[PDB]
Amino acid sequence: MNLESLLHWIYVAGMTIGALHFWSLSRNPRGVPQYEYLVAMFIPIWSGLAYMAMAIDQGKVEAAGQIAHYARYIDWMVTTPLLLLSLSWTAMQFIKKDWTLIGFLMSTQIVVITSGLIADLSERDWVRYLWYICGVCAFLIILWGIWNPLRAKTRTQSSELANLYDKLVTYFTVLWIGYPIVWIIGPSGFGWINQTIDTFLFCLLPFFSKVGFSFLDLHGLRNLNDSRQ
Ligand SMILES: *C/C=C(C)/C=C/C=C(C)/C=C/C1=C(C)CCCC1(C)C
Repeated sequence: MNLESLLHWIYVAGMTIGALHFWSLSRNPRGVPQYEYLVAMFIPIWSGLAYMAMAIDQGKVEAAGQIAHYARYIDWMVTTPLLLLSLSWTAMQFIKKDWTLIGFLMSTQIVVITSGLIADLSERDWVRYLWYICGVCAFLIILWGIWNPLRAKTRTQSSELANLYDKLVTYFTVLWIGYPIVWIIGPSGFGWINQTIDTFLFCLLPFFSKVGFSFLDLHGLRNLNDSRQ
């Protein structure tokens, strides 16, 4: 384990091998249609190149005598918005519609994260704290909105996938607990954190989220067969 100024670099590295492994699995998914595998190329690849930029010093710019984390939000979009969607996509067996219920939900998280970018691209302070609460609020409403209904779509699809799924959304919910909690106290960290040390607490954290949830998504759908004896 290293502890120097090369996090953003080593980050894109691990992400490169990740999205690659999936390419080898394209031979056949078994449990997740093509559109899902594509989801990987979508986020796993995009996220990768993103970090590589943070290393070259091309992402954050000085705006209003301050430091804005623009590159941090955009990457957090395709990464975060498609992170939660990836969990559901991986579970999804087949498709033949759009559905209004789920359709509305997906639009909820989409708007929340959007607020994030603005939070950094704000114009005043009073609006910063105001917007910050705008996201967290709609967030807790989303998670509770997915387990609350529980339409027959899932209850009929496969009880097995419905069970393991519950444990999934739970683990992912913890990932947020990691960021939404450090965000509140201290400046985007634990407290009295600098600009460098700050990006560190994170680099270690989305790196631990993508890697973990990765093996979790696949493990959930199918880990091992232990029925016949
Ligand atoms: C792998 C990358 C991850 C897990 C990124 C996660 C980002 C978040 C959980 C952001 C959460 C936010 C709020 C809860 C309030 C609004 C501002 C955000 C978007 C930073």
